Amino acid sequence: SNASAAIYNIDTSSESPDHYLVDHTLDGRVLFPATGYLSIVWKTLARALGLGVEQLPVVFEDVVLHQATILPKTGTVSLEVRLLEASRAFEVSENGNLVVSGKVYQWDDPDPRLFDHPELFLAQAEVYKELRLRGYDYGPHFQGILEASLEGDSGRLLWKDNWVSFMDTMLQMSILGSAKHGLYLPTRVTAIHIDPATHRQKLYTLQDKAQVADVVVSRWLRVTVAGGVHISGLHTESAP
Repeated sequence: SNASAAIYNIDTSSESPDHYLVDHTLDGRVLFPATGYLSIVWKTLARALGLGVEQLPVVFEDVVLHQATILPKTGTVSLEVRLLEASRAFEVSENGNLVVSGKVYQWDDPDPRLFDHPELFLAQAEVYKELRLRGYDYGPHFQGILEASLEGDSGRLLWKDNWVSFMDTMLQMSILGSAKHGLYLPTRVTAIHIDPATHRQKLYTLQDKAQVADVVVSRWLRVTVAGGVHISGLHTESAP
């Protein structure tokens, strides 16, 4: 089988292009987001195919997050992505330790219907007050929920050409309508489908020139859907 690999050096200090990750700090620890792993794996697959990420509709299956990755406040940590073609597998490691595994492959015939649904709101500040009370201290670059219903099953997400923070605000919504008390971190995701062509068509502009997308959470189907992203079967565990 063919194999491919790429190494991403993550620096969060004040002059780094990845300084925005300091706004993903949970109970005082800077944690690399689960959706940051999705992003670097997707980039590695595009790089292996000679495509841009926006040209690559993609499926993830059976994503398992084996441990959290703390980020350093100075210097760098290096995350390595390896892909194996025949099995469609990927692995992410850090200093030889396995961090994430699963399957990833191009979505050969995307179905735009996956991103549609049949057809009392909290403002942004109250949303992040609610998340703060539940234990999540997101800073401004991760405050992408612009409004959400009191039940947490619909809302609007900001789009800033950043797939990491956009998909993280989809996980934030799922947490919003939860009966769980306290801080919970992802441990696995059954499937993720991304179609950038649909994403571009789902975006719309508010009066303030902000590009946004509608988000819904289905308790019945165990899915969260926004723009061109469909997340199925999220599971989480308690953290201190």
